[PDB]
Amino acid sequence: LGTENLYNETEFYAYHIVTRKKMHIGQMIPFNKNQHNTLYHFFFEREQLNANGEDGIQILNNHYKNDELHINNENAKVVISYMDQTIRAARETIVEMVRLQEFPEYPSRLSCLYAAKSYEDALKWKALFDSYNREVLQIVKLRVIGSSFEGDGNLLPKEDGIPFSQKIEQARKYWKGNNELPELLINGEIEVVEIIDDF
Amino acid sequence: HHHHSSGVDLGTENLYFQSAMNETEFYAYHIVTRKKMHIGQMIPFNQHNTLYHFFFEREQLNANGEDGIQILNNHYKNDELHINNENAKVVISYMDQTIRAARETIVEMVRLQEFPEYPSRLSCLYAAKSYEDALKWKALFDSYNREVLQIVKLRVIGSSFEGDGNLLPKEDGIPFSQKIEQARKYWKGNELPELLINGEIEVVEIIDDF
Repeated sequence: LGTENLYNETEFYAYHIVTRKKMHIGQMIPFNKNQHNTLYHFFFEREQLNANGEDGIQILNNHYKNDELHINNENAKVVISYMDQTIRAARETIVEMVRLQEFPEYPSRLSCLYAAKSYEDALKWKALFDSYNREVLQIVKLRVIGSSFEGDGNLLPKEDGIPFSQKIEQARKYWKGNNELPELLINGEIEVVEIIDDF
Repeated sequence: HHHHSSGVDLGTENLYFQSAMNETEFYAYHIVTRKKMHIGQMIPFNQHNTLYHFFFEREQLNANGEDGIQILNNHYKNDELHINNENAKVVISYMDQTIRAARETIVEMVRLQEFPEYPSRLSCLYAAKSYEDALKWKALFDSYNREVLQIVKLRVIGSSFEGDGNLLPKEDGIPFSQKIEQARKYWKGNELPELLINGEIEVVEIIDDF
């Protein structure tokens, strides 16, 4: 009392497959202050341009003439890559917008670590990475003080050209939840408490 | 989050005690292009607007029922993308609408993040601050071959935001993170203002029938 600053986050374990760089026990991974993740940098920050510094939109409009669109080589490559990146960025933007509207309590897919609910689940995820030839360095146990969301990636909007309003319905179903094999979103303060296996 | 309850409401045992301190009442000016309005007409704003419908709901497919993305992918072969006629028109209109929908989605997301109090561009009505401003918007509409049927005076009970549209993300292919920065500038944004208005809207005067 007579005081000024007088004034949701739980403690739990999760399992994480390391691919990028090896983690050590006691390592902190902060997603408590809206830090951007690798997924954000990849779909929101990077871009591809042709040799003249033009992006997909610029190239498409430069070439649309006589109601015909004839693009080749690097120009076609830049247009397609631009479309693939942007539809994927739109996906994350729509999903994030839906979370802010109706599910503000869950971690953002743009500001979280991706993990599994159990070791068994981590092993199943590992089996999928392997069948895809995705290098796995470790499987690690994390202690979290923050929040999580168990999601079904299958429920996310697709990389198709359907109307945004239909993509919004899909994001809504994603956030409502499934069952299958969950992708856990986690945020807050994350500590590596154990290296289960070091491949 | 927390909100202040009025002393007057304490002790009552009703559930819906919402409402007032945040309402404004003001006049605005509106360019009518869709259908003529009349004196004393009321408009309601949890509702999507025409911009949401045209950018988010509407779509154009080819004769085979394919959207712009499917057409793009199924024509990208051995380093060539050769599209003709209706297929080309569909891809172009798809890209056109989609970069606009993306702009509106990014701007809405940022509004939700930082300015949740302002009206949404996806449900609001658009207005001019003064009759003088409405006239300049009108000349702009005439230049771009979109006929204005009326300039009407509105009385609003609700809220508004005075925005500078030049600050919105553009219809170009820059990275979304840069479009997000632009959306922040927009919502902060100190020209010829475009007012966003929501709440209870009433036509109190038809200044111009054209």
